[PDB]
Amino acid sequence: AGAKDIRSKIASVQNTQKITKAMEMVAASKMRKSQDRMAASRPYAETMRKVIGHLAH
Amino acid sequence: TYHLDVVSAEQQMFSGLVEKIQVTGSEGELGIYPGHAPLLTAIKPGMIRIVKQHGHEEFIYLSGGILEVQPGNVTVLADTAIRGQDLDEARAMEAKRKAEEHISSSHGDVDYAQASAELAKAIAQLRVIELTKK
Amino acid sequence: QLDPLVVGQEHYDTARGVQSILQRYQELKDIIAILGMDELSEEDKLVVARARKIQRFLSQPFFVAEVFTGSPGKYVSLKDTIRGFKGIMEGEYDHLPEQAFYMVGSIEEAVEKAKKL
Repeated sequence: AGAKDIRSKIASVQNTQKITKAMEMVAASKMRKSQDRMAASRPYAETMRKVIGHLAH
Repeated sequence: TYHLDVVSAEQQMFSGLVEKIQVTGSEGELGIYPGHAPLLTAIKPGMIRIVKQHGHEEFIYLSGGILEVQPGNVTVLADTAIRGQDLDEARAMEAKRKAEEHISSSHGDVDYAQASAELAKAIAQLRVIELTKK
Repeated sequence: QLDPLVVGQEHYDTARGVQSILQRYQELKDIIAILGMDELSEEDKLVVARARKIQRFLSQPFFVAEVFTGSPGKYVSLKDTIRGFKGIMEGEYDHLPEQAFYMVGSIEEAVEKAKKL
């Protein structure tokens, strides 16, 4: 519809931009915090793959 | 000499070349050397002595685990392990308090099977905290 | 007017340099926020470290503002301002504190400020 409606449409896209920007940062916090869990789990699992590197022989 | 890797699901507890280690085992404590007996085993609640180059020990609590010493890269896997100065002598003396209370508070067989493990965890802590003083 | 045929190539390259560094810093400020300074390379840390020095060297004390700043005003000739920003971009003066550049004047006075700051 007219300019009154179009002006209301733009406001919903502007709202969407913010929210899809906030959850971009919040995600990037989780991806660093979960990288610590991965990096701590890695040495234990790396040893287990060495342990079966023996058990294969 | 030989390289020791010690890990748990929470952290890598140690890793590097080492000259000798004395380690908990299934029937009793065990002494390791370069080219020692190529053996895998379960371990009792206890600890490991880590004597490095220039003769420097450090003391790691091993509450539960499995080990391998066959390759030149040896390995302890710990179901729980704690580094010897994150635990304290006072903390293990408190561990004695819980174990002795649950001995008084356990009265069947199934609860004694847990209270016996709670005791073993305290006793193995009470061991490493004295060894820690060397 | 900022065209080589009008201001000459030295001025043009200097202003294009500052523009490109401050544009890049405004990008890296997003990374520093979303991921933090650990993400940032040792070359990217250098453009951040220079852009903060470029940004402050844009400050200047005005003869009409002396009642606010309490510091005497400075007038800077076109050759001196080009020489200053070209300087920082070429990485001489890299070693001064970034606060040595704020409100100082020309670059010859930034080396006097750094000696006592």
